[PDB]
Amino acid sequence: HMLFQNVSIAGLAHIDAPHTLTSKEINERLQPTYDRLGIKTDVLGDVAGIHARRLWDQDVQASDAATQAARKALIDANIGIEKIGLLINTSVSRDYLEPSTASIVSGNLGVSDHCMTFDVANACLAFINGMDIAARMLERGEIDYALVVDGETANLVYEKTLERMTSPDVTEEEFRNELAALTLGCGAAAMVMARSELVPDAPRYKGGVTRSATEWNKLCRGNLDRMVTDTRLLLIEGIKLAQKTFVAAKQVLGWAVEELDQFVINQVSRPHTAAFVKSFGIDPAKVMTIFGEHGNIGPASVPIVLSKLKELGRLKKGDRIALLGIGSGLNCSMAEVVW
Amino acid sequence: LVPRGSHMLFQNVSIAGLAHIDAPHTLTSKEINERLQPTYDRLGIKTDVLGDVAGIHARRLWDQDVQASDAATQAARKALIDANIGIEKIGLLINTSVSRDYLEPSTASIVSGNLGVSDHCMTFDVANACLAFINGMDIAARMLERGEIDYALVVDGETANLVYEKTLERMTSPDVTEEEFRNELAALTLGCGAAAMVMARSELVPDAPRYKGGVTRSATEWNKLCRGNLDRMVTDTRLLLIEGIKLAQKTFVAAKQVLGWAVEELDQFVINQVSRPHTAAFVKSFGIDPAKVMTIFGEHGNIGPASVPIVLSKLKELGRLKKGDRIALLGIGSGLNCSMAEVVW
Repeated sequence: HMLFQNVSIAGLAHIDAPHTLTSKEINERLQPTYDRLGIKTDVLGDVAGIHARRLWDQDVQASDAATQAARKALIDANIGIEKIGLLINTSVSRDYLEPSTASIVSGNLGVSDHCMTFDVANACLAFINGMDIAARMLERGEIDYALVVDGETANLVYEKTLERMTSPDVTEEEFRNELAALTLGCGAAAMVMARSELVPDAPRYKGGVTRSATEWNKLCRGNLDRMVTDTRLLLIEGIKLAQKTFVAAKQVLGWAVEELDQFVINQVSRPHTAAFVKSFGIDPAKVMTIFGEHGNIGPASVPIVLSKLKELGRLKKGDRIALLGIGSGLNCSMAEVVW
Repeated sequence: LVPRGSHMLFQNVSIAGLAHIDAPHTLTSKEINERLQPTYDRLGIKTDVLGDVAGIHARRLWDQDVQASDAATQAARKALIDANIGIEKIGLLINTSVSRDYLEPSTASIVSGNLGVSDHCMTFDVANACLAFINGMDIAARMLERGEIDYALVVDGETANLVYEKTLERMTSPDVTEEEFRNELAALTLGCGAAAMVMARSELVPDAPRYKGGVTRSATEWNKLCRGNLDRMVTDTRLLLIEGIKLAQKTFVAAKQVLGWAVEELDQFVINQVSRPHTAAFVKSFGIDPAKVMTIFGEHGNIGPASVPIVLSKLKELGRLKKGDRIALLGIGSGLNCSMAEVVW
């Protein structure tokens, strides 16, 4: 109905974590347990389509990775830290329960005393929610520039999920609900959003829609050491929810699939992506994918994909870009960017 | 005569419903002190640091199996009754608690699923230590003002059971050091509780309190002062006090400019509930009459972000609030962050 008209994307950056763990290396470590429990499918490589993921140096915290992404994004926007009025952290990974990881990143950067900070959590949709929050403050004139940051760390989840499941007493069906933890990846991203009158040639964020099906909130449940997931059910219901969200997006954004130049989606696995593409009848050329080599980087995967698109020169002035997230909740958000 | 700007204050946003839940089991500072007494003896501690210095006589706890979502959900049902609306009217639900069931999904999604929100309802969590309920209120108010929703729930359930249990064990260790004992003591001032607020477009609830918003300042160079995980909170209460008050004084200069505030013109100050020295420092630093600052930490401890709406609900329930009262909401949270916002009853 009334879209955002003066919110721009002034800067955008991602960080690839530096250590590679391949699914071949994981599978060798788990072969005993694959054997002594009779499993013959390579679930990571063949079903999920995840061949590697990246991990940080030890003791990199979420705040550290978010800080590194933030600095890059500020250089991409060509602004100093003193112009930032809002810093929102959207990661699943968090240094503490308190304070917010946002305050830590904000302190590492040296934001001013006018800078407002807080964290948003919402599984793989939180970056888009963070963008939407920021847009609302930009539009109203509360701030000129915002940082939305997201660092994800899966190092501990790998150490405990693995070392767990390689021990003498390891059972099953457990296995199928925990191997999903072995699809997770490390990475970070950041974006600088701004009032359009400050950065007139920049991409524009128009906003979007959200629909929910919170009857299914038990399906995917993650802490520091463990993620237990029902992958089948998440997929199917996720897609039904997305179809409903797409009817809303038609109503508020004038969306039809044939007019969108890119779909930037949260990156989960080959079956999640194929089912999305097949259901909606989307040309797969419009859907870049990174999970083969990075796994599932949660809410950072959206901006990481967009930033990769930008750095490869795939995005042209006037491109209509759909940002979308299907996340645990279940929740679905779809938003537009005009490049 | 001279037209001024709104200073970015919210327009046409109201408070339609408000409620709190008190946790059921009382844990007295007398009981805690009896358990800490051999450690006190060994460290030479001769004063009642909980009851006499902090001013906390008791706090409440839930049962061990109560999650943040369960408590929030009970507060939310009460707030919806107070607003006289069904869950179907809610277009936004924000959970603001420090305590959380999981890292994902959001605790707001659990609450929402418990209450049966519709498929139009947007949900997510906000985390910002003791300021987050106000941050949630602001976020919802921006949506309400813009006309995107009619009603929002801001909810907050706090559970301190685990922190109590594990702190008391570490604090009674024969090998605990003075510095660790001092660093962890503040965790024994925490309390359990929950709150929830229904916010609405003012045209739907014409006689309801109005929420104006206000101003925020930060000092994120002090982000190490109070750090907490699921079973441990470490706090430098001396610099939190000093640097908190310094941040508050700065935020209050901004409030004078945007809200027109003067201490003499506010009917109540609703502050996050920390301890007697923090409250005495705040009141003396600003010259506030103590009668206008209701305190619940004496019997409930520090309930984090829920403290602000719990105090507001308890003022409401006591009949301390009258139409036209100018209520200052002031939060100084770990970070450091400070917000000062106005409600006109």
